[PDB]
Amino acid sequence: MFEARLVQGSILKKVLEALKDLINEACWDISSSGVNLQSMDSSHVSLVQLTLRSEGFDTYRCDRNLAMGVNLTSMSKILKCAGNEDIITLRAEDNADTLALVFEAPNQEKVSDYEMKLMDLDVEQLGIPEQEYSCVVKMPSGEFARICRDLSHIGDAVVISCAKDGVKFSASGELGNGNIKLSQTSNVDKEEEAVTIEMNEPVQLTFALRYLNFFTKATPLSSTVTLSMSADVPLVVEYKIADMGHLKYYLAPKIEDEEGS
Amino acid sequence: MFEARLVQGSILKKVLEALKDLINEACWDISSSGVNLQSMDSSHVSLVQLTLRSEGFDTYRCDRNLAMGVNLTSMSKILKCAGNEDIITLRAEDNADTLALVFEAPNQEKVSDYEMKLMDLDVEQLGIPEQEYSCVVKMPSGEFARICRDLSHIGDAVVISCAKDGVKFSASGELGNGNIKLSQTSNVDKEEEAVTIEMNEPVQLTFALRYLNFFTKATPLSSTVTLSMSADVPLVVEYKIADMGHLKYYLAPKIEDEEGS
Amino acid sequence: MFEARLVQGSILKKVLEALKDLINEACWDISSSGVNLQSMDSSHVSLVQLTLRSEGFDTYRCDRNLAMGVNLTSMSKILKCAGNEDIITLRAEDNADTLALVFEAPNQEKVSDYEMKLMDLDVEQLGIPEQEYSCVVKMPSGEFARICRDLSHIGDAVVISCAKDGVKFSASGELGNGNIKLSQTSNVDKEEEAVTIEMNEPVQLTFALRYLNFFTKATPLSSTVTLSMSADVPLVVEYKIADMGHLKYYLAPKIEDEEGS
Amino acid sequence: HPYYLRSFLVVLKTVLENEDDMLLFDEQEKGIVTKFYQLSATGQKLYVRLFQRKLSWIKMTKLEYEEIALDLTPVIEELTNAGFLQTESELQELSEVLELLSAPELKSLAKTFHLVNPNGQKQQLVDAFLKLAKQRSVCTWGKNKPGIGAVILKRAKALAGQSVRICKGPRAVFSRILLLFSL
DNA sequence: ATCTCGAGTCTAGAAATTCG
DNA sequence: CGAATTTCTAGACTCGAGATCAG
Repeated sequence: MFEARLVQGSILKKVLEALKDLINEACWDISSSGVNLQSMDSSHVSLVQLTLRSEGFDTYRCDRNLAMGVNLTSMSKILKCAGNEDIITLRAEDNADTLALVFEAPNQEKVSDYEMKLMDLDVEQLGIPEQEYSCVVKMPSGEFARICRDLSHIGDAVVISCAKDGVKFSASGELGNGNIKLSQTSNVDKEEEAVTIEMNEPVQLTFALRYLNFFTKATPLSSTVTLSMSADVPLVVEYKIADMGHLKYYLAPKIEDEEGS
Repeated sequence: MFEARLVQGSILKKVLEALKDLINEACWDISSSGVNLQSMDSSHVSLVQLTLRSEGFDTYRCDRNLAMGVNLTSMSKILKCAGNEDIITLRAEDNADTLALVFEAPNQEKVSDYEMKLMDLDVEQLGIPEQEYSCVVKMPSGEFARICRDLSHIGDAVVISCAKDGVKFSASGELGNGNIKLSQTSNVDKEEEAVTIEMNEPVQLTFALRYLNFFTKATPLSSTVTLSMSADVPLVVEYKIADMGHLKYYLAPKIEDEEGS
Repeated sequence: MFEARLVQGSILKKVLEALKDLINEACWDISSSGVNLQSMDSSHVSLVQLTLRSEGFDTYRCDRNLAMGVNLTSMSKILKCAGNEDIITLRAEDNADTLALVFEAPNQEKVSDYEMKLMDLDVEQLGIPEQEYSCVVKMPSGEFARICRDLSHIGDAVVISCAKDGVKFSASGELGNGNIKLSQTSNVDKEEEAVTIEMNEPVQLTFALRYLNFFTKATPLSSTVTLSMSADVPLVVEYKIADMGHLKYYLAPKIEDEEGS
Repeated sequence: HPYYLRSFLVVLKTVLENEDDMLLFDEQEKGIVTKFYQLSATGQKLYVRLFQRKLSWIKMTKLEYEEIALDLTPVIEELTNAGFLQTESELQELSEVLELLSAPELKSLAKTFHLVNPNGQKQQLVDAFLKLAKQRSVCTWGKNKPGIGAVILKRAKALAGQSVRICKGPRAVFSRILLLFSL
């Protein structure tokens, strides 16, 4: 029987909000290591991964590895009902088909108990080979969200072309063409304002802006996006879930020949 | 000649906001003791009442008993145009079909004079028979509103179990079922925190959640909401309008056989 | 070539927000004196004037007079993407083919570059005359916006009449008739929170509420709005653009039909 | 005579000719067709069209038959008293009224009664409305028997307006002749 | 050949969350 | 704590889907 007690319900609320508009069914792989997820999107373009180490949960216990097919929209709707400071207590028992969420108010005056209905999903595993990237940038999440939102109004395909002084989030469209450019900073006391870029080889790619706008819904999770890209390799957008895990988004770069026609 | 000078316009604004989304027309009964509204709902299942007393009004004068049919939507639209610090001065001439609203200002530099066209309504007199109630529950209005809003997502019917260990709501739908329970308050002396429950006989009923959501629109009126119900009698939801009166709602419990279909 | 460096981008943002819902295409008569814009609206009922003196800009260089016919909706769309603390650097080459915007940031760490496609338009210059006015009223912009918004809920015919001690805005719809009177006060030291009326002869006019609601979109530009009118002369609504220039709105009075007969 | 009528009159003529046809019909079955004959040319043609249409309620505003009469109301009364037609006065079933209403009209009624999904399809609204008639009421009408569906009926009938339907009696009896012609 | 209809699709305005 | 913002929702728009038909 599986029981997890997470003190910070805001983390789960934000995760479910981030995943609600991109994935509808997921295969929650639960092991002794911790909660895991891997389910490429319904449009079959973008891949999403999630990890939650067991050390993060205040109380964790699991005997046998499981596999839960949960409707993400229903889970998001259920989690929206929970408050911002409750203690989520996910629990599944034996071989039932019910997910039992329990929310406890901090003042022990209101205990909410909810129950779900599991569904069977085919366990499809997609290989994730580790490799080395060319352009790796660590930069504030709010800046990335603002850049994507601003460029969504002009065009629909950014051209990330990491340059000598910094990134070059250019675009194009019928209205015109916006060439945004942040300047590299190193002498910053805090790490929330670092825009450090590490290069080995030059890079220049193309991506769909709708998928980037979908990706940036996970801004509240952290404040340091870690865009890592290289030649003919899917882009990796990674956030740090406090000290619990990471939420990586995979997006294959668009083909320049597609824009020709 | 009717002339009522009410210093707090916010009370009237809140009352009209509460009554605007549930009621279209009402019989604005007036007398020498204060406004006594008693109107209907279109679906013919919920009954509302209002008992604005006379001592609360700063100045009151009423020569003869009057009955007015005022379009509630129109009155709500007119009241929305007034700020939350004006001095409403409802006044109606004898058989003139005009409800001359007058809004003053705290800085006496801008006054507003309005007029409305009265309507002819078939005054149906209903005599509410007073009766004893088994379960009497009073709790903060915010908690009740949040509970109803949370349970609206899951299902549509709420099974209130007025148990002596703590009121326990329950709703079951296609997405699952979720039950929320509270606990009695013993040490908190604040009136906006007590969850005191009164018992004479255990009860268990079922009501439509849409009507409860409509009822909870009067939350800003007062912090404490009183619930009274018994076996096979309508539920009474009562809000106290300061020292000026009260606002009661009525709802017909669902039949158990209705859930069979 | 034309280059204008404006420290306060919020002024341009507010101006474009004001002009976006009333005028679609306009001609910017650029000269050494400053920026000019006269363009009757699409419905050909109201006229909009604008002037920004060259001394207002931090840096200004205009060798020759041009006429940039640009799309107002697209300009508003681009300008919305800029922050409220940027340093806009509108630029255009002597070969009039494109408009460049060089949005910056206060931290000189992120710059934005944009381009636009100009259009060729028939510059129909209308020479407005300079006439005196009978009733001139200056009063806070917030009060005017609130009055227009409140009256829009009743009818579509405002009957202004400078009464003995202030204005007498009067609407008359099917629901009722609402009279609003402002008390003339001048003893207040704060001239922003003052209403001053100067009479030369009595006047009573009529106007359309939709156009007044459209006009009131320029509220954040300035706190005080000046109204001037006379017999059979269009109403003048003037907003002072800080210390740079002014933004005038024109509206021909409604023709009072022989409804009494 | 309009084209559909003479071919229609042919059916009655030959059937009334052969002596074996009326042997399966009783006296009142021969009397109802007799009442058809004594109807006027205007009255007879009106019953022709509604025979070929599906058996359902039809709004009065939806018949535009300029070839017979610009104003059909005097003609409808002629069939109304004869028993060939029935008017909305006999329309008492809730289900019949709800399907009679148009798609946008039903949506407006749903908004007034605060339905769960006011912007659903026509079929989902009808069952919800029919289900709503089974709910209880409050002291608003006392409590002897809910009868809330009666409240819906009066509101729905006013929305629907005037309507008529072919009476089954004349319909069933008159449907019994055209088939034996096909043999 | 004639006709109505309902159903999916897209905007602009009202309401809830948040930042200042 | 009001204004601005984003998001959710009512309303109008365009088009596929019945119903009838004539032989």
